Parts: sequence; structure tokens; C-alpha cells
Amino acid sequence: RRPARCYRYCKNKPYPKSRFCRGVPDAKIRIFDLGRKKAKVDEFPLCGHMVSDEYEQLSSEALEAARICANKYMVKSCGKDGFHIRVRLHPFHVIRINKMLSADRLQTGMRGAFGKPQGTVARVHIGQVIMSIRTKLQNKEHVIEALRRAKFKFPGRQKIHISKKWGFTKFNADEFEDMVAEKRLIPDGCGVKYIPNRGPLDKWRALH
Amino acid sequence: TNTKGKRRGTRYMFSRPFRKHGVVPLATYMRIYKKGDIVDIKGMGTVQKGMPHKCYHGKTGRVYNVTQHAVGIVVNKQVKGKILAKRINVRIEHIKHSKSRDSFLKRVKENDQKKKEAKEKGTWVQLKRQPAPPREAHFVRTNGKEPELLEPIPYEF
Amino acid sequence: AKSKNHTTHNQSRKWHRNGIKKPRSQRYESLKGVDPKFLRNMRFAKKHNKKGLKKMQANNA
Amino acid sequence: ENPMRELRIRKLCLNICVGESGDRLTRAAKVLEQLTGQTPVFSKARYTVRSFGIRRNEKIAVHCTVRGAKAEEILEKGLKVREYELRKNNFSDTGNFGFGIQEHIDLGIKYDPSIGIYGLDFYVVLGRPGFSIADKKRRTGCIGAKHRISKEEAMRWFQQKYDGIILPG
Amino acid sequence: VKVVKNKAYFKRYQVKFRRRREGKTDYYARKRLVIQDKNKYNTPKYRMIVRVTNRDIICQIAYARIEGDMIVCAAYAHELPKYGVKVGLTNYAAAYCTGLLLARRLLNRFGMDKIYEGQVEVTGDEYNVESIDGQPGAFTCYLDAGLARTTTGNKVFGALKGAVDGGLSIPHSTKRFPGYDSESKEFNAEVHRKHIMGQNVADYMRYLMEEDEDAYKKQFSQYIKNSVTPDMMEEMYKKAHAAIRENPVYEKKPKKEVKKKRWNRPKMSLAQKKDRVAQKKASFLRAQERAAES
RNA sequence: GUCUACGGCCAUACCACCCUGAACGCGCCCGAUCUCGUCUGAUCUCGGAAGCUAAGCAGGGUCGGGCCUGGUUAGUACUUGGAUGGGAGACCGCCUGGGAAUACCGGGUGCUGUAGGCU
RNA sequence: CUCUCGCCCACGCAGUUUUAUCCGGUAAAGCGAAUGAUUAGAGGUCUUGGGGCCGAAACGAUCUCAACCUAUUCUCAAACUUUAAAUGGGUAAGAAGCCCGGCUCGCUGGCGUGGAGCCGGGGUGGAAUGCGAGUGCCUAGUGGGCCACUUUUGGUAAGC
RNA sequence: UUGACUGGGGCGGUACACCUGUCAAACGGUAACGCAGGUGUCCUAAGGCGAGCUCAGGGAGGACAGAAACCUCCCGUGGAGCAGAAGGGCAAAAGCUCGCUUGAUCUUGAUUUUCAGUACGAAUACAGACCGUGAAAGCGGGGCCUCACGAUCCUUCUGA
RNA sequence: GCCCGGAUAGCUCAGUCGGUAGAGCAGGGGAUUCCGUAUCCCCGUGUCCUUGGUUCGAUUCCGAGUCCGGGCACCA
Ligand SMILES: [Mg+2]
Ligand SMILES: [Mg+2]
Ligand SMILES: [Mg+2]
Ligand SMILES: [Mg+2]
Ligand SMILES: [Mg+2]
Ligand SMILES: [Mg+2]
Ligand SMILES: [Mg+2]
Ligand SMILES: [Mg+2]
Ligand SMILES: [Mg+2]
Repeated sequence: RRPARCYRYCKNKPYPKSRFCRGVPDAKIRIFDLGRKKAKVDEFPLCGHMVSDEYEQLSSEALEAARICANKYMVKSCGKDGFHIRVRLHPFHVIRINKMLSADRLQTGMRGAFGKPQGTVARVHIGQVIMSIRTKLQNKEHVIEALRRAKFKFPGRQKIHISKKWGFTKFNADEFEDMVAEKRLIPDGCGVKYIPNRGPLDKWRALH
Repeated sequence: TNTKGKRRGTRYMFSRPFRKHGVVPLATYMRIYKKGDIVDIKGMGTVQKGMPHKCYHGKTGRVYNVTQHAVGIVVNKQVKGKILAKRINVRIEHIKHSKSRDSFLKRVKENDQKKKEAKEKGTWVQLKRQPAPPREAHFVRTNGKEPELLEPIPYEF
Repeated sequence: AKSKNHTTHNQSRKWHRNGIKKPRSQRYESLKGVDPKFLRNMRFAKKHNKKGLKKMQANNA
Repeated sequence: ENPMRELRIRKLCLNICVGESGDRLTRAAKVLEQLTGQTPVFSKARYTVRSFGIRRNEKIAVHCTVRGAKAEEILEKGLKVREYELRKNNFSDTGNFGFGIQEHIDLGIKYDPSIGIYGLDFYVVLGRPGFSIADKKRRTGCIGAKHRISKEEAMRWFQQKYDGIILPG
Repeated sequence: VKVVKNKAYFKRYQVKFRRRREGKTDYYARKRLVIQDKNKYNTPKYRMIVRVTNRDIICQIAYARIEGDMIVCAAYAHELPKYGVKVGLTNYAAAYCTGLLLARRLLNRFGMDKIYEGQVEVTGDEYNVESIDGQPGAFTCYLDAGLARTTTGNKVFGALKGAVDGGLSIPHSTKRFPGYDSESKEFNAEVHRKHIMGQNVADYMRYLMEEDEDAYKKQFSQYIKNSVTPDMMEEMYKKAHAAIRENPVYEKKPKKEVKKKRWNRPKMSLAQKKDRVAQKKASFLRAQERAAES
């Protein structure tokens, strides 16, 4: 397996797994949520992202080693089932190998040059989040140190950002409790389902 | 190399916009094309029988011939170093009236009548049109209040 | 002994070196390719307008 | 209180599905013609499955449809061999029903070993005055939810006429 | 719990036409029957719209414009009691007598009355009007049944022959007139001049006196109501063909007679329904607060 | 104030459910002798006029679903031209001009042409 | 060679813009919009797959995994797309035009209808900026290219 | 005499004639032994015209019948089919079944596509015959559209 | 150090028709015989390599990974 220097800066167009590729092996990440998936919304208020600084390609294999390095640290200190790690970007980009000498000039040179599939990597934009854990608010200094250990397994530069939302929802943490309180948000497991005031009135009659 | 076939680059442009498929509206056939009418070419994909080529889709020509179901249109084609006044037979569903001269025909109409309005009234109305002049020296009014101080917001991620 | 396949580099500037031209649309375009039944009537309209017309034309004109 | 909005028999349709054609499917059309008095029409397959002995376009079954006054006179034959009882799940979501029998000589047919024994499938659809607009050519329309007939409204009909039993097991 | 019904089938849905969803036309046969071959450039292609209904038949001549079809002249069958045929306004004889009314009224409007009188006596044979030279030409006109199954003896083809005997140049064949033997190839024109004067419904009266007078009162009650007796019926139509050929002009009733305007509901405003909701929300919270504390 | 016949634009007209429908009409409906067509007068075709607005149909209603249209998103994302701009690079900032899209929020909910009838 | 300017308006033309009017499916965006991918839980329950018991047995009675369904949620698409730029493409910006009168026709046809054709007359100032154009003949050399912004394809990368 | 292309040549392969989608950078054009494919046919109907009918799939039911037989209802914007490779297109249809047929005929030009603005091929709009189908307007000179093929010279048969 | 098919009881091997895992050796237990030889019969023994996808159905089909053996082999 070639170094991650070789399959770095996003050069080719996205070349995804479909009926045109048909021969690309499996990603080393196959599971993506590893804390307690069963949690509700109010059990883990704060969340913490690690944010990309540059536009590059992360391998599926580097995302495997990253979440393991974060899963291991947080069961040491926050304890098991006291967190919810979620790796957010998925590998869909197929890299190729022009696998020469399959010490000789004998196979070809660059004659038939288009490669066989070699693995899957993930195209990342600037400011896009990679990993996201969510815990109690008592565990804030364990958020960063989990993701600080996870950032040494990625190429390039990442910044770790404690977010301003409530959990893995999209609503702000200062006014969530004030606004889930009356009607506007209902909790269904690990997320929050917004209800507007423009549907049919019978679901408002089912509420209250 | 690149397969010199008719209907080659048209995965999208001989196709309907979306949710207007099905059989064509009938006013397209109840259109009146005489000689010298400026028409433009937009070939559909429902009628197979007379679609022009992918070279004329979006060009605009001039009718020289009208027949039972189609119209001869003389268009200009950019071939390499020169252009060619080329004539094509196109069925009637693939074209329409270009509105491009109808905003000239209105002015000529309301231009000549306004020209003889200056003969009876005696003026110098200057019917030739002009581009946008620089803005006139006008006057703003900040009545009562005072202007709003805005300043650049700080950076938060 | 491989060569270069196809470019259009330098080709656009030698088109405009002599100035790509409009085709010189000139008054009275010809009737080439107009459908014959319309065309066969119209010259019957031409070979009878000089002959049997001009005594009952100028007195109206 | 509800005038000219009443359940009437729209048609009664019958079939026998034989696994093959030839001799056996032919004299089964003789049976179904004796119940009705009009000639059968031959249905056929469209999936050769190679596990039923079937083949595509091979004439697999016979069926006919009976309307009007003769539909009820074959239906009342069918409700006495089954003894005026159905189950609750013979009443479909659109309201219309069916029950099916075995040994067709339990219905009025005399026996013949050269003919044999076949099983019918009586299937009744229900109707009101106004159901023709879903099958009319010119201005075809849907039926309106207040005019369509329900499962529970056809079983309250089969209790009313024919004094049936629902047998809710 | 069962399957994945629609929920965004409406997001992509493409409705057909206002006139296909209502079911009147087809637009496949309209496109081939209405649009002018455009090296004639303005000359209108004229139709004969024939539509039978329950209790009426409607005959119209229309042509197409781009803002809608234009109708030249129309003839109905509720009008037709004014010429004598007072009852049975959907049978084959009323259909033919509407087509002659629709043909004579048009040529009165265009001034072609004394030319093009057609076939004055009704023989049922294939009459075909031609163009007398020096005068205006025959009115050319094209039939459409629209959406009706044009089997032989369809009464849309009765109104096809009242037109043709009136002087409308309509191309047609005699193959679909009642009186065309299917397995033979002959056209029995005598069956058609029987069929055109309604002796078949006179014989269906005659078949019902001598068999069962009770069914002859169940059906045919309004023939007996005024006076229609099946020997008189063949002359009553023939006395109506004389009447429509001498005055087709269609006077009109002066139609004013009332000034009142209220029958159905107006669409309530935004504010009138926005406060209906706050009215409903009020009644829900007063039954949950009060009637569950008590 | 609406309808029928024929239409133009083709969801602001559709879908689902619920109320209302004076008069004309349009319908359901009643029949199978002829015309015609079916395994079946159900459809199609043909004779009617005993019923009925129950359906269709027409109006209206739903904190309606869609569709239509405008705010927000957003001068954001991209982008024309420019620099001996930054930076190991990846790419980023600026000058000069243009300039989107969703979630989310608001408003709408068929218009009319020719001919004819009711009020 | 044909002409245009020598001294209240250029015949004309254009690697340009403005004014209008058409064209397009890339960048972005989208997937709680179709197609193709894909992560998580919550609710619901016909059920089957498999357990837990009241039990000779009974879809008599009670839980769980899964499958399905519904509303949400993460992530994508050169050979997907509702939506959709910027740059770009075609046309138009008058006298070959506009209006009026008449007449030919074997084409068209209810029709002094339709449409072309020809003859006669009536009114010239018709976006900005710049420039003199139009045409015809004879014709050599050439038919190995190479580099740079930016856009891109193969390649780990290359003074490829 | 012993082909050419070719990341030297050979071996291999066909990028040697042709079609679809992408590359291709929103007109058109545009390369590599670039990517995913297809062609050297099949069809008297799978051609032509009319009429009738709706498809995939799913739900609830119906003797043997069960995941898969047949019948029936309801839902069904194309999720099926249209000979095939793909794209476009298509619902009283261009799909399915049936009824009649041979326009898959004779003949002169024009035009488009590739383009040098040559040919072959393929296609378009006509016009002059003779016919089909249909009540009719119409539609039809092969296949729903984009590929399905071939000069001089020679031979062969046909035509006045 | 690249490709062609194979991964199955203690072994080995066929078939894993999209619907059971069965020949045969080795051990076990009988029967047979005066007693044994052979023989005969029955029993025992399959994560059918690992996981993912495709239908009341996959070890079987599909295609990933691991493993085992078998191989394309120029003038210089
Ligand atoms: Mg009969
Ligand atoms: Mg009959
Ligand atoms: Mg009846
Ligand atoms: Mg009603
Ligand atoms: Mg009602
Ligand atoms: Mg409404
Ligand atoms: Mg709404
Ligand atoms: Mg720039
Ligand atoms: Mg510079």
C-alpha cells in the first residue's frame, strides 16, 4: 500500500463506486458511530467537531485509525457509554494503481496506463467537519484531548472547534432548552424533530 | 476518434425542460410563418421527423420557403474561417417567432407617428435613442435623523 | 516515432487575420429550392402581367 | 333514507385453473358452460415457471362472467353447498367477496367419469347505481368515497339478504 | 406498515391537459383534423362537430384560431320541436333533421341558398354535392365524431348526411351508413331511407302494441302523451324536412328578464380563516384545561 | 351568479377527504325490436324518460399534501479580467465587475376565447 | 480592377460595448426532490425468522432481536438531477424600410378567400465608438512545433 | 512481395470504417493504446394504416394454490415495453391485441450531416405518378430517432 | 514476485439442481463362522474459508478479504 503522500491533493474528478468501477475493495471503516448510540438528546448536551483547514483527501484507512484513537481515550476517562463519537465524512472516491511489473520492462510501460482500483478515500473541503463527539458538559476538557490525539493520524492541518449547537442537532445550545420546552421541538432518540406551525391542525391536537 | 454521428452531444438539449413532457400544445401548429419572418430554432425531442441538427439549436434565421408541414430557414453557420449562409428545411414544431425584431417594430411604428406629430406642433423631439447618460446632479434629504454608523463585524467560526 | 495528434492552437488567429466575413446578403436572393408548385404558379403570374394587363392598368394608375 | 344507493350484484365470475391443457382443460369448459349457459373463454399463462408444468401462452384455465338475474341464481346454488356461511376474511378491502367450492357435482351437475371432478371459485363483485362511470369510455371518473362500498358494508348486506353467518374465527 | 404509497409522486407529477382530464377530447385526432397545411397560410379548415348527449344532439361548425376555436353556426335538438318533431330528440331521424337544419342555416348566412339545394327528396343513397362553376363554391367541411366509436349505423352519421344533403361538401363513404351489410359489400339504400324516417322505432312501437301494451306504456310514454302514432311518424319527419328548408334563421329569445346574483359561496379571506384557526385552538384548550380539572 | 358544446394557456386548474347544489343542462338510470358489438347489452351501439342528486360534475372548506410566486439563506457559494499578492505546497486574501441554490418563512390557489341556455 | 471621401449627412464595415430578444446544463447547489450510493437511532405494528413463560394444548395471555412501514438524520455522484451562475453563442438596431392605391395567377378556395408576383405613389434624422471599403486573378513557403497564466485527461510523479 | 497504427520495435491490441454516454471546460468544435460499451445483423411484420386496450409493481380477496399458475377489485407519471448498445422520446401512445395491406413502388431535382464545404452512406422538405388504409382530416415512398455499410475497370440481369 | 482455479467430517474427494451436505479410507458397534480371515451393515464427524449483497430460500450465485498450490517469461 502506497504512502498517503501519493494519494493526497484532490486532483482527479470524483470517481465513485458504481456499475462502471465494479472492482474496488471494502473500506476499512465499516462502522461509524461508536459511543452509546442509544442516547437521547438531553443526556449529552455539548458536542465537539474537528474542522478541516485544507482541501485534501483522507483515506478510509486513516479514518479507521482515527476513531480507534478517539474511542480508546474516552473509555479511559469519560468511561464507557458516556460519550457518542460520530465520524461524519464517508469514503466514496476510488483511487487507482498503475501496478507496473506484474524487475523488468516486460509487461508494458505506459501503454495501457489506466489503473485498477486500489482503495477508497474521502474528499474533504475547507471548514468541513471530520469527527464529532458529544458528551456531558462536565467532560469538556476531555473533548479536545480526545480529538487532539485523533488529529495525529490525518495528513495536513485540522482545527478542533467546540460547537455552539445542542448535540448533533442544528439548533443552538443557549436557546434549545427554552424552545424544546413548550412545543417547537420533540426528541426522538439521538436527534430532535422540528415541528412547524403550518401542518394540519390534528397533529397539534395530538400534541398538548 | 469522436464518432461523427448525427444527434451526438444532445443528452440534454433535445430533451424537455421537465414536467412538460407528453404530447405538444396545439398552438405551435396554429402559427403563421410567411417569407422573411425572423424565426429561431429550438428543436424538440417529441417529433422525430424534421429536427435540424445540433448546430442550429439556438440560432436564428429567416424564412425563405413555406411548405405543408415545414419551413425553409436560411441561417448562418460558423465553419472554421468563414461563415456560410445555409438553408435548412425544418418542421414547424422545432421553431417559433423570434421576439428580437418585435421591439424594433414597435418603435418604428410609434416613431413615425411621433415624427409627424412634430410637423403639426413644430418641435425637435429627437426620436433617436441614447445610451444611459451619467446620473443627474440630484439632491438627497436626511430629514430629521442622522446616518447610520455601521462597522465590520468580528470573526466567529 | 510518435507525433502530435490535433490542435486548434494558432488557428483562430489566422482566421481573423483576413477578417471572417458576413456572407454579403445582397438584394433579390434567388429562388433556388423553393417548392415547385408555388414556383410554377408564380411565373405564370409573371408571363401574364406584362401581356394582358397594361391597358387596364395605367388608366387606374 | 338513502334512495337508489343500494348494494346489488354487479357480476359473478367463475374460473377453474387446471395445471395443463388438452383433454382435462377441455371438458372442464363443458362443466362451467353447464352452470351458466354461455360459452367459456380460455385464459392462458405468461410465466413459464418449469416447476408447475406450465408454459408461456399455454391455455391454462377457463373463466366466464355472469351478469343480471342469472348471477344470483348461480350464487344461491353456491351458498347452499357452503351452507350460507363465510368467514370474515372472505370480505376484501373493496367490499366484494368470493368463496369457492370443490367437487362441482355438489351444485347441480350430474356425474360422469369421462368428465371428472373440478373445483370452482365463485367471485362476486358488488354494485350501486353509478358504478358505470369508472368503466365508461367518454367521461371516466373516480367514484367518490361516500359512494364506494366497504368490507363491513358488504357483510352487513350478506346478513340482511341470505341471512348468513359471518363465523368470525 | 404496508408499502410506500406516494408522498412525492406529486412532486414529479405531470397533469395531462384540462381537456384530457375532463375526458372530452383526445388531441391525437384533433392534431390531424384541425391544423391548416400552412402554405395556405390563413384559410380556415372547417369542422362539423357532432356530439350526442342524453336527451339532445348538438351539431356545430367550427374552425380554429390560436386563442380558441371559433364557431360559425350551431344547431341543436331542443330547438327542433319548433319545426314539428316534438319528442324523441336523440333518435336517428332527429339526428338527420338536425344536420339538415345545420346545413340550411349556414348557407343562408353565406348567401348560398338558391344555389346548392342538395337532395330535396330523401332517398338515403349516397348523394354527393359538387361545385357549380361561376358561382361560389360548395362549403367544404370535415366531420369529427370526436370520441365516439364509429361503427356502422352510429347516429353521428345521420347528422353527416343531413349536412351532405344540405349542400356541405363533405368527403365521406357510404360504408358506415345504416344499411351497409357487413358480410356482403352492397349498400342497401332502401334500409337507409327507412332508417332515416324512423320506421324502425315505429315498428318497435308496432312490435309493442300487439305483444305487451304494458311495456308499451313503460317505454314510449311521452309519444302517447301528446299524440304520436307509428303510422303518422313517417310523415311527421317529412313535414319537418319541408319546414327547415324554408326558415332556418334561428331567432333568439331576448334573454334579460331577471337581475339577481347570489347562488354559491364566496372564497373567504386570509383574515377570515386565520381567525377560524385561533377560534379552533381556543375551543381545544378550554376543554382540556377546564373539563379535565373538574 | 353559473352551465353546456367547442377550445387556448396546461396542477394558481392536480390529489385526498368533507359540506352545499335554485333553474336549465350535463349525468346516473330504464330497456334490447331494429343498427351494432360482446363469454357477459358491463363497455360499445341502438329505444326511451319511471326515478335520483347518492355518485360524477360545479361551487366552497382543510393552522392540508403538492404546485405557483416572493422573502430569508446572501452579496454567501462560485465566477470575468489584474498583480514581481501571501504560502514549502495545498490553496487563501485582495482589486475589478457580475452573481446563484436548499432547508426555513410569507402569500396565492385557474384565467379566458367563440357559439348556445338558465337566473 | 470596381468604387467612396477632395469643400443641415457617410454607401459600408467591425476579434468592441450598450439596448432588446433568444439559446445552453458547466461551477455551485441538491438529495427530508426522481435514479444510483450510504450512516445512525426513535416511533409504529400485519407478520415471519428466533428465543422468555402462564400449559397436555389452544393466532387463550404476556416481552426481545430482526424484517417492514412512517417521520427524521449523517455522507456523496465525469458516464445523476428539481434548481442554476459568471464568461459565452445567434439575431435585431430601417429607404432592400414603412404606408397607400391598383393588377396578374393555371397556386389556394363559402367569399373581391388566402398568398406570392408586378406596376404606381407618398414621406429619410433612426444606439455608442472607430475606420475608406468591394472584388478578381496568378501564387511561394509550410504540412516535426515548443513554453507559460488559467481550465483539464492519463500517470505515484516527471524539464512526462 | 512480406501492411499500418505503436510511450523503440516485436508479442498483444485495434485507438484502421462506424454508433451511444462521458471526457469537453452550460452554443458548435476539440486529443491520448482515455473511460464504460455496441456494430458487419434482425424483421411480410418487427413495414404501412385504422380501431380498441394499458404497462411495471403493490395491496385486499378468491377449491386444490404454496414466494411463482388463474380470476377479481383497487391503487398505479411510465417506475414496464418499444429486436438489440446506450441516450433521447413515447400513455384513448411510438407500447399490447386485432382488422386490412405492400409507399420496403415509379421519377426529376433541392437541401442537411462528414466536409475541402468533394464523394459514398444516411437523413430532411418537396414535386410528378400510381396505390394502401380510414367514416374522415389525414397518414404512408421501410424500421420511434441516433450505427447497421463500398468507386473506376469487369461481369450479370433488366428497360425501350 | 505477477496471474489460474481451488478452501468441506479424523482424512480425502465428488456433487453444494437457488431447495440434502453424500461417496470412500480410519476408528466404533454388530452380524456371519467351529474360530478367524476378508466381507456385510449401522452409527458417529461438517462455522460446507471469513463477511456483505441478491428471492417463505445461498456454503451453493454475485464480489471483497485472507490462504493454498498451480504461472505470463523478447533483440539488446
Ligand atoms: Mg342483442
Ligand atoms: Mg348482434
Ligand atoms: Mg343497461
Ligand atoms: Mg351532483
Ligand atoms: Mg351530494
Ligand atoms: Mg378550493
Ligand atoms: Mg398549503
Ligand atoms: Mg481572474
Ligand atoms: Mg502580467
